[PDB]
Amino acid sequence: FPPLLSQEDMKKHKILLAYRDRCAALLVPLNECRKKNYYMPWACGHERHEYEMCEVADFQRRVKAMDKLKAEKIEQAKAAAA
Amino acid sequence: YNAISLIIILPCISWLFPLFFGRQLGYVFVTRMTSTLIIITTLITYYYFYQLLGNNNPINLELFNYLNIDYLDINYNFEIDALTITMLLAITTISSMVHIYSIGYMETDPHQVRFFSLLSMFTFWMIILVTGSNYFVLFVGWEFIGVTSYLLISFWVTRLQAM
Amino acid sequence: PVPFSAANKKLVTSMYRQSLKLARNWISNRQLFRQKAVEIRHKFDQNAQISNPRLLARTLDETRAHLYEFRHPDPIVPPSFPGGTKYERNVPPRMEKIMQHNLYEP
Amino acid sequence: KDPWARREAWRYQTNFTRANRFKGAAPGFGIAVVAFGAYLAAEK
Amino acid sequence: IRASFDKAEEPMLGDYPDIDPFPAQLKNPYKKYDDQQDRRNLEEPLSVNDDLYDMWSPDRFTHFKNQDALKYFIGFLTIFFGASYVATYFVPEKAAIPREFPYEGLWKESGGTEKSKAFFGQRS
Amino acid sequence: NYKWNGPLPRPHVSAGHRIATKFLGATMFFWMFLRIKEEYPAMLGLHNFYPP
Amino acid sequence: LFHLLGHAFFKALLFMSAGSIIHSILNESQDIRTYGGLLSYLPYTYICITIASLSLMAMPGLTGYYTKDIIIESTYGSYSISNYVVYWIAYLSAVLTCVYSMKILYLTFYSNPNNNTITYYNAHESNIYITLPMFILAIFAMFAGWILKDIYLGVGTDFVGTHILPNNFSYFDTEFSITQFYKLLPLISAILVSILIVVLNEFFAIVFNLNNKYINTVYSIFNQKLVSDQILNHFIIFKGLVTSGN
Amino acid sequence: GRYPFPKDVISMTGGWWANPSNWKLNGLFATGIAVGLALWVSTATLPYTRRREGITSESDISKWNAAAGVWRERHGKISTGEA
Amino acid sequence: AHVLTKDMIQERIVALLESFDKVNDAKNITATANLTSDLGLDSLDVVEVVMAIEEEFGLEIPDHDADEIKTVQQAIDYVSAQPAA
Amino acid sequence: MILAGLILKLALYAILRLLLPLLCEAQILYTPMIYIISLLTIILTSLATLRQIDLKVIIAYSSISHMGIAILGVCSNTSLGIYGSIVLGVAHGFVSPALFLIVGGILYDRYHIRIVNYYKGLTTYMPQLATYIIILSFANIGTPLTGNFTGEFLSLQGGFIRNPIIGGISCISVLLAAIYQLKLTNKLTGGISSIYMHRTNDVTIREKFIMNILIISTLIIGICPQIMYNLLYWTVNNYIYII
Ligand SMILES: CCCCCCCCCCCCCCCCCC(=O)OC[C@H](COP(=O)(O)OCCN)OC(=O)CCCCCCCCCCCCCCCCC
Ligand SMILES: CCCCCCCCCCCC(=O)OC[C@H](COP(=O)(O)OCC[N+](C)(C)C)OC(=O)CCCCCCCCCCC
Repeated sequence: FPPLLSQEDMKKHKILLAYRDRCAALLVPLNECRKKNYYMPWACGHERHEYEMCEVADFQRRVKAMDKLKAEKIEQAKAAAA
Repeated sequence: YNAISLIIILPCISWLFPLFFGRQLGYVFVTRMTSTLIIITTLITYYYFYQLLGNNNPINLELFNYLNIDYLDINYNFEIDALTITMLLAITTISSMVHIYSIGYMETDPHQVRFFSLLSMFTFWMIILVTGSNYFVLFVGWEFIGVTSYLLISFWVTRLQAM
Repeated sequence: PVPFSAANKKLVTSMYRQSLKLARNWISNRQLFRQKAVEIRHKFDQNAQISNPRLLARTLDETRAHLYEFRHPDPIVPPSFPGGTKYERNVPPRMEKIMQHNLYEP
Repeated sequence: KDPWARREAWRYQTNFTRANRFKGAAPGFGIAVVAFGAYLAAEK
Repeated sequence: IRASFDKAEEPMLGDYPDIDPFPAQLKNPYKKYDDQQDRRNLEEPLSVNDDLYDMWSPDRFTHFKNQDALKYFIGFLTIFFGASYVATYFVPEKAAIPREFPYEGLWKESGGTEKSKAFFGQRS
Repeated sequence: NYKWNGPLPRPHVSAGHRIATKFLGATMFFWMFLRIKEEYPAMLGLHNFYPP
Repeated sequence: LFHLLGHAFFKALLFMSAGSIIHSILNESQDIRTYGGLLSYLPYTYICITIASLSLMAMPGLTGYYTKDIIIESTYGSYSISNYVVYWIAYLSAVLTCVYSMKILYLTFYSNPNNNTITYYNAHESNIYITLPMFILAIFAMFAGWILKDIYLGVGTDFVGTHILPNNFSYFDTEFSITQFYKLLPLISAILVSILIVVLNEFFAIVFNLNNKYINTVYSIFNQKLVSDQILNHFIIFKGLVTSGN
Repeated sequence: GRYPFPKDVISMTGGWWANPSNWKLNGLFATGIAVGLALWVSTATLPYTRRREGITSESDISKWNAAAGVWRERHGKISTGEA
Repeated sequence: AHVLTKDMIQERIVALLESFDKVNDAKNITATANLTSDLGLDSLDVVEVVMAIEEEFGLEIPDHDADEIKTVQQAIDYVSAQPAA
Repeated sequence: MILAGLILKLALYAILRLLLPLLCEAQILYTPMIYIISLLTIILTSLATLRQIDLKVIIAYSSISHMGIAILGVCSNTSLGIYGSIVLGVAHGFVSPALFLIVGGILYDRYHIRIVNYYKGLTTYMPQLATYIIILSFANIGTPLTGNFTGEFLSLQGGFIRNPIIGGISCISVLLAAIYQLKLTNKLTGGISSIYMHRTNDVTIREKFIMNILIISTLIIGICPQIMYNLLYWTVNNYIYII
């Protein structure tokens, strides 16, 4: 996983409100790569594959957290009746 | 050469000149005139969209003051944002293709001078609607496209259902 | 209400023109339509031999009400005609000289 | 049974018979399967 | 005569013919009129409240009775909103947590002050 | 118009029209076969990103 | 914005193909019940209108896929619960998006002819001024989504400067949380119902031509604009004119 | 169609099937006026255009924020979410 | 475009009536033939051929003008009266 | 023309000159009564325009509806409302006598009957008159770049300051002013030319002269309302009483 970018580096590279997390370190070369070409879809695919794989890892820890939420609801539902 | 201004000025030429000079130029000329002038407007805005992918740096142009009153100013301001260039390339493409299309579809109809005129003012007030840079210029284009839609749906004034 | 006569003939011919035209716009296929129209014809062939006025008027307004139930939203009109879309596009202006109203200027 | 049976035959004859009605439904399918086979074999 | 407001106009009229109001559209089109577009002969008496029975009047549909069409319209309305509102109950849960945000939910980034962290703040 | 109530002739389309049908027809089925092939795991739905 | 972009090219090709077949009939009629088969007579307007209808139903490899199916995906992918319901509603429309398009591809190109014989003698191709915009917008309505998708649908894009709130933004959530069934499902059924409406229009043609009294009332409701114009006219326009006459 | 029309009436947009005999000759004048007007208005609005981003230097904007903070401190004005 | 003539209407209506089954003969047909008497048509078969003739010319007939065309020559003159083809 | 261009604006002037300086402390207690009567004369006169058989009478009730918009900018206690009432008064004084010319000069001198039911399809014999009738129609409604919309907009904004709920139902005047005006305009402009009207002369040079002046003078105020702010910027601040 990439390190979290600094708050000042977010202010420098002008990353949008919804893109700033522990994966946005892989966003700032991508967009820059995207600015070198003219947003053409055949080009600059390696870096967007990198950013997508990082986001898949974020998605897997999101789903594992939601899985952890579902067990404690069942456990409190059984413990409140008894 | 100014890209932000020729998006505005060229469909104004393509509308004012079919009305003021339609009797003097004739249908056979005003067909190809209104056609080619919307064609070159459409080409200029593709080239501007190609420029805008290089740097996301929009261009605005400033005009005189509409109204100055106490806490409120309204200026004529025209700014091609990325949203604006998105809508703009689509409406100029559909417009220019419908101009070329209606050259041949209307060749038996009498009044196609007024028809190609009104098509061009519809495109023009659409342009001003998209590229305006306050809520006022949005309103000006917003009303006049409804005015054009009156003048366009009722093109056969003889037909009762069209009126 | 009346047996064999020209006015009863005019009524039944009008009702048959209706029932054909009415069936025409319900049905998209040719084959199912011309089958159906032959059936409709057979319904008119089974009748038209009725002697009394009572059962005649009974079946008459009963099939008028049966004709009213199967009405269609837009009848197929030819476009140059008053239901159509080509109706009154360029009606040619009648040739008129100019009437004048002022002694002094036009 | 059908009084207009000889009028309404040309609708079902030579041009609008069932094997002819589906003729230009996919005009460039046979060209594009060959060009796509060539592009499949040529990418490697 | 036929409409209710036409009956409301009746005690006002004096020495005026009080003819039956009939729509100028539901006249048949194939009879020859003086003006084909108006569907009106040259000297034909104009009704009590004419411009509702004009050619330039409303469209005046004839395939449904208006009270029935009121019922069908409100029926489709009510069945859509009832079906959607009941189908809100038969919904499945989702499989992810709603995603979180660094720097204590970007509260400094969306304006914010330490005392105003709750109004301009994200999940953390 | 030479026949009535009888079998119609095969139509005459000009040579420039019927070649442009084949070009717009060939580039449709070719481009669709390209975009199905290049995006086959994404388009159909494969290799789901839920962890096992 | 991306759907608004591709939708323009689509519908413009739809309206101009429609005007080319209205212009080519000597009658210049508009009833699809009276067009009949015109496949062998007008191959060019056919190939145009079928590129437009296949893009219109989001058949993949055309830009209707990329504009249209990802909105249906984003209804399920959103955070709020209630959005699940509009999935099905949007989904239902997509199946509906097939069926009438199949009608306006069937009854005017594939069916047995309905018009008289002379317009089938006089059916011919339109001018070069009618042909060339249809050509150019067919090419645009094929390639525009694959070209401009990187601009409007990136993993993270900085093109449009609008600012989503960080929780209303569900685009990373929507691409990954879809099961295989919910993504595979509109593709395969928008294919299948299209072939279904075709094959049921030729071979049987009685399922659609039943004469039940109840289905004819229902059909006449949906014909006359879900009786809306009547509910606008008698109860707002006409009552307004009466109270203005009062 | 080509139905007959009255020639007495004069409309500015042309009439029914307006096609004057010198339409190439008048087309020369109209292309002259259109090209000259387009070039003249495009050059006239050149100094009124400006770029959106990067017009004034960032130090000015940070100073303007500082002066905003000074003016806000003098009046004792709270933030929006402070309650 | 496409403009009809009188002989075009003639050979359309004659070929139309040659397609029809309940005629007497295909050989007694003239311009001046009565549909009711000469062709052997009922009160209701003349209506089916007025339906087919109005579909065939692409034109619509009110009920007052349909009964009047008793002979074939009246039908040819009447169909030639309208501008639509 | 002198009545509807000048006398109504004279009383719009008299509500400024005579009442707002020395009845201020009265005037605040009574702005809701003025808003009752102003909204109730915008809604109920513009709705009575729809049922009219006569043709000069429609433009008369139109003048009522526009002055009803005008006076709720005067009593708005705002800079915006006062300036909007002045620009409405001057722009209505331009646009409205042109409409009384179109009903009275070009159309009563020729046919001498003002009933609406006779007049249909004026385009096919008089194209440039129909051109006038439409561009003076749209200038009346509140379709912008004409000065009528500047008056209507700043008057509705000033009336929204002083009481928002009265401005909410005051704003539907943009709809109600369009209904009858375009309902008249499409009846005059379109259709087959009327069997009653025999064809007469095109619009003469003097009438086109009057029209061109009264339309340019709306368009200049419509494109730039600042051209007469040099007179009013004192008198926009003068009548305001915000303690
Ligand atoms: C989140 C909330 C969502 C809310 C959604 C629900 C909104 C429903 C409200 C709909 C209102 C529609 C606007 C009403 C004015 C429209 C005027 C109009 O369009 O008139 C049309 C009419 C011609 O139409 P017609 O003849 O029928 O058909 C012609 C085609 N051949 O033209 C004419 O005949 C001209 C003469 C009649 C003009 C109308 C006169 C009366 C105007 C009454 C306006 C009422 C406004 C307030 C409505 C309150 C609704 C609650
Ligand atoms: C119709 C198609 C559009 C045509 C557009 C052509 C643009 C030409 C260049 C514009 C120059 C400009 O207007 O400059 C503005 C000048 C001076 O203002 P400034 O402070 O120096 O500049 C402003 C830029 N600021 C803000 C950055 C400093 O004021 C004027 O002129 C206003 C004159 C109004 C006259 C009344 C209107 C008459 C209209 C009558 C119509 C019948």
